[PDB]
Formats: sequence, C-alpha cells, structure tokens
Amino acid sequence: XLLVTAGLVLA
Amino acid sequence: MVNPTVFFDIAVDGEPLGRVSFELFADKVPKTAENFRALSTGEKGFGYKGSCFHRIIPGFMCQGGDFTRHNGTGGKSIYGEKFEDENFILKHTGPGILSMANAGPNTNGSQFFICTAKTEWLDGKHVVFGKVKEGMNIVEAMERFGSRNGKTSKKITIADCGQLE
Repeated sequence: XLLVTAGLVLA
Repeated sequence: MVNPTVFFDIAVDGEPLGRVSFELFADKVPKTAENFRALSTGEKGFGYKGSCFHRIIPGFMCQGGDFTRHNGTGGKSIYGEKFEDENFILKHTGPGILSMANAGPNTNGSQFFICTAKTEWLDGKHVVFGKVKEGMNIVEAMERFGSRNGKTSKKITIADCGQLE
C-alpha cells in the first residue's frame, strides 16, 4: 500500500 | 522565538542538484523539531550529512534519515534509539510536509519523509513537524529517480546540511 515505515515495509 | 530553518544540499550520484530548506515547527512539536535540527548540524557526533534517500515513490514521498544502515532499518534519535509520538496536531495536507517515518506508536528515530502530495491516511499515525520552505523544485527533481516500488535509479544523498536560522 502506501506507508512510510522503518524495517518492515508494508503493502 | 523563531522556528529553526535547516537545509540539505542534495546530490545525485555525487553531482550537486540543489538546496532544499525546511522550516521546523518547534513552536508546536519542540522535541521532534529539535531532534531533526541537531541531526542536520551533526552536533552530537552523528547525523544526516552523507546519508541517502533510500526509498522514493513518485506522487507519494521521498524517505531518508537512515544514517546507520542506509536501508530503512537503522538510524536513531538524539534522545536514545527511539522516542515518543509527541502529538498529532498537524496533518499531511499537501506537497512539502515533513513528517517522521516510524514502525508503530512511539518509535521515532531519525527517518523522515517529505510528502509530494496530500497523504491524509497517515494523519494520526506520523508526526508532522516541518515543511519545505524553498527548493520544492529540487524535491520534484528527486522524484524522477524513484519508482513505484521505492528503489531509486541513482543514489540520492544529502551532500551537506546544517542550520540557517
């Protein structure tokens, strides 16, 4: 999807 | 008081692109603004100078700040590895918003992203703490090196950074 994470980038 | 202004000089495979400056909303999120300011001057002995934007997705945002691992898994705040979500007063209203990347509630380190569009779905989940003051055209030039999956076709680095005001 459109997230902004640090470590596990999700859909 | 006056909100701090910070700059980054971006390079594309070592070639200088230009300067982006940011106003940090210290009057609304003092602890988050202070963290980004001190990491831009490098005054604690570590920071953003020399680090890259490791994930750029055209139409969404440019993400950086992982100065330890350079891949999205590292970086740390000036307060320790991680710190709390200060508040969510400000929203991701449009291009230019500077916001903290994280891995869930209270996991702020050094990673941040610069929005190139309104991203209202991140409101309440990512702390907005600044905006692009000058150089939005340099952010736009940066998006041309990303992809839908986030990997860049060129290495985009912060060749220099620091505080202006």
